[PDB]
Amino acid sequence: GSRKIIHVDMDCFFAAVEMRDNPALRDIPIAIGGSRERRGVISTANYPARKFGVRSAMPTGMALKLCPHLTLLPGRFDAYKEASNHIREIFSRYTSRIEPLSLDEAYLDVTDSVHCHGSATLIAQEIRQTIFNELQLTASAGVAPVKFLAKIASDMNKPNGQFVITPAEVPAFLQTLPLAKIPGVGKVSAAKLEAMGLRTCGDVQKCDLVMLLKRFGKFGRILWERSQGIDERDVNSERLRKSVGVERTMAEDIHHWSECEAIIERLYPELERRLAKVKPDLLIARQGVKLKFDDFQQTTQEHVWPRLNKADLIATARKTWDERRGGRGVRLVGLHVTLLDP
DNA sequence: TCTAGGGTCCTAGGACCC
DNA sequence: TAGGGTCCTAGGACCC
Ligand SMILES: *P([O])(=O)(O[C][C]1O[C](N2[C]=C([C])C(=O)[N]C2=O)[C][C]1[O])OP([O])(=O)OP([O])([O])=O
Ligand SMILES: [Mg+2]
Ligand SMILES: [Mg+2]
Repeated sequence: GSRKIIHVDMDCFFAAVEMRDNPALRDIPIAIGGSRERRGVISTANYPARKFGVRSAMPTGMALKLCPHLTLLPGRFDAYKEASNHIREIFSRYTSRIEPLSLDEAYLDVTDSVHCHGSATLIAQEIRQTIFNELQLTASAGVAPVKFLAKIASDMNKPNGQFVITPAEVPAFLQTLPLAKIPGVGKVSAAKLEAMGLRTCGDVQKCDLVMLLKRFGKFGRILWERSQGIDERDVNSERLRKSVGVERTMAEDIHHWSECEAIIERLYPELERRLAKVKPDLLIARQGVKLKFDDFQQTTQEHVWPRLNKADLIATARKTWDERRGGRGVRLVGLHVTLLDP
């Protein structure tokens, strides 16, 4: 009953698009991200910038101290969305079992596939080659019997490469696999796991499921299963977006409600436009607001509400501003909508 | 260095129902 | 008849 799962992942996706579209950026350190003045972070960087330590999620002021010649780009999301549509059409030439996880990556289930003599290895190579031939961007891939191993595999021969894990190879692969490599095990969980002596899947194999369930709940079960190589999650091609949000961080903290209302007045048209692309009548389940203060604490209040409404969002922002706030600067204002269930 | 914006999923207490 | 299920809501880890 061994499945064949491919995970395909574009290399340096936004930066790779900006280099294709402007080859002057091919050989200098570049990153997509907000300026230091706009208090931004790096969305991604190309390999010349990564050499300096530039990474996604790094504050832009840190990126520039590492890499003073970093060229900073604002990002062209329609160009990225166009590349995404194109690689997803390429995936559809091989299977309809496609679960996109973001613009630039997807799981493919090729168990029942007829192409390339049923070789998942060869299908993944053909997909990478087609992507390069038709988009002039490179992709990496991972092939494994389950989702999470395929996703780990696609990182191991990046860029422009792939890696295959057979069922025979899974135990040796797991034995020394750090837990932080498992998708869903982040910094906070890895630090709690490390503090109790659990660093690798090998360690977690030496653990009692009951203990893990008590200490971590349902996450304890996922940890126990992943460390065994167990991941029965099916490739699901039917997922749908559940929310849409629009938020902005100010270049300077705001301290007056008039400044906050001004911001919302700019955010609301953007939220209406994006909602209307997917729900023309603007009918929704909930709407709400988000404030983030200068001490980085963040609050949201949302409520049942039938149709996107600018004044109610203003009124709700005003309550949050008056109430849970307390004289701090505000760095971010956001609007949010929960979509009607399908 | 000084910390984004797009999202998904889980948890947990109280309201509400039976 | 003392408790079980199910929304509502806020927060936060985590993902790209
Ligand atoms: P990935 O595959 O992790 O992200 C794809 C693109 O999403 C954007 N993005 C990513 C991260 C991790 C983030 O924190 N913020 C983002 O905005 C930019 C990404 O390009 O990232 P990648 O393709 O760039 O890097 P590699 O080559 O390692 O896959
Ligand atoms: Mg990528
Ligand atoms: Mg990706």
